[PDB]
Amino acid sequence: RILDISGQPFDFDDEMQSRSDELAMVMKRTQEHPSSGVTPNRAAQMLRDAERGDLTAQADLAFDMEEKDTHL
Amino acid sequence: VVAWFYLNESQPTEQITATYRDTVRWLEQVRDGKTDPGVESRTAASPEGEDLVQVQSDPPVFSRKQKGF
Repeated sequence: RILDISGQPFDFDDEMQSRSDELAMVMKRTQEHPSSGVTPNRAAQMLRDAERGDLTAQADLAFDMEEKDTHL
Repeated sequence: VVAWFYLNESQPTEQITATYRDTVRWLEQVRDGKTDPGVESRTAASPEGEDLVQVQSDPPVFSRKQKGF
């Protein structure tokens, strides 16, 4: 068994975690664009949700900002 | 009223002439849009009419309904 950096032994698997058949469904995603009609309340709600561990709407919003804004 | 005034052309009385004048004044007021002709009593329905006010312009790009930017 391969020893982890923390010192806890484990088993090494060469196959990716995303290659599992059950995980294949969640791999395909539709990239929504929440930057259409932005509202300060909407942005605040997205940030609040990302604080608790959502991390999805914030990621899509950041992707939209990095392409819509030329200076950024 | 106006037909009766038309018939009494040989000699019109004061009241007939006054009623005809009031009727034509009401008709001019209706034409100018200062008063509504009304609707039939059997059911609420006003006569159809053409568009008194009409404006024309090209399609409004960059409007707030775009929501694409």
